[PDB]
Amino acid sequence: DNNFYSVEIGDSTFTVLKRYQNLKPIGSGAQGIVCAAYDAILERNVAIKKLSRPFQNQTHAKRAYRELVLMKCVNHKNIIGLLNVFTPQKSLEEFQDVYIVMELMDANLCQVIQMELDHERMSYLLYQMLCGIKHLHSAGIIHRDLKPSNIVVKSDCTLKILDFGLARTAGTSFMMYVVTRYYRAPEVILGMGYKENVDIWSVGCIMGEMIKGGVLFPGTDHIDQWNKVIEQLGTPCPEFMKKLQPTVRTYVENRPKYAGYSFEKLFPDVLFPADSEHNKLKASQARDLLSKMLVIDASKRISVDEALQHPYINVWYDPSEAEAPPPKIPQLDEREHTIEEWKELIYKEVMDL
Ligand SMILES: *[C@@H]1[C@@H](C(=O)NCc2cccc(C(=O)Nc3ccc(Nc4nccc(-c5cccnc5)n4)c(C)c3)c2)C(=O)CC[C@@]1(C)C(=O)OC
Repeated sequence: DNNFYSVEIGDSTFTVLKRYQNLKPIGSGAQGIVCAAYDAILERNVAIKKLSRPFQNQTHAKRAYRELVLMKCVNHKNIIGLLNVFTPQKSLEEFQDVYIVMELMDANLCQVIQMELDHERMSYLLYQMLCGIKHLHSAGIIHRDLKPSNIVVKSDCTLKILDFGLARTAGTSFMMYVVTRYYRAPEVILGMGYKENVDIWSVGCIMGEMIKGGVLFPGTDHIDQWNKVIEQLGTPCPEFMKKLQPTVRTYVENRPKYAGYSFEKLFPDVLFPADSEHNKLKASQARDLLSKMLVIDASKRISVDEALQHPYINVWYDPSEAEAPPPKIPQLDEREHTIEEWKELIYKEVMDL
């Protein structure tokens, strides 16, 4: 008879399979309704995220279709994986909602930054992130939306990536979505274009956040962000200014020039674990890697491959999380389609279950 069951949670009607019970929602209150439940069949706890109405507009279905198809066919330690997908409606007529279950994680990367950590833990967390993005870049996907709230870790400091970002499609910084400007690159904020090193900037800001305990570049508005970057890092050299668009090229030069601060005073030894030569040398190496990754000019930005071979990170090097086989997604398309086609397109995968 019935294979789905109902409960009204978080001001919303939630209906999924009976295998999961004792629904407990996330208290974060963030967009995307997800609750924690326990799956009886395989004896593991699960996180379940509901699509409210995937087809409210063209922006929704495009991102919803993207994340389902690619999460189904990439399989990596540092990227979150998909276990089951289903929707209660059995025909497309009233098919209107979709649910996604996946492996549960203990916490966000945000809260992990609050608790003091050590170099062994910090680096392994970054190592995982770089091979998470390196596995994505090899597939041809630029995240550009990396932030602590899109990153989850477990009790063993195993890190997994929650989001697939925009997959290198949209280049706008403020869309109809992300509540964070802080971790975004200088090129994206200036609309100068992006390459594969854009994401290196955001892992640099996240890494710097662990050391200090606060957001590295806190910007109240779109343009405060740029001011905060150059208040601490210094004004860029003229060669960087040439490629900028003239309308806002003018503005950067007319904006005041700041010499900037060096990473030793940006990241002092007090915030690091210290008093040891191992600690002092690990404090050096951490700051040195921050310098290579927190570069305004994209051309001197350290690559993810070189970042993995940095002494601070290479201690965890083993090819199977890093040098994985590239995931292949041949249904692939660069095009946008009808709203009715969108439901029919996603209906195929959820009903070919
Ligand atoms: C950090 C940031 C922050 O999150 N800080 C503390 C905090 C406050 C309130 C709630 C939470 C919270 O709910 N955390 C949390 C709870 C459960 C889970 N479980 C979970 N597991 C697997 C998968 C998912 C998931 C996956 C996909 C979509 N949705 C959920 N969920 C998780 C991961 C997290 C935490 C802030 O809120 C602001 C302040 C910040 C920036 C800060 O102070 O950093 C220094």
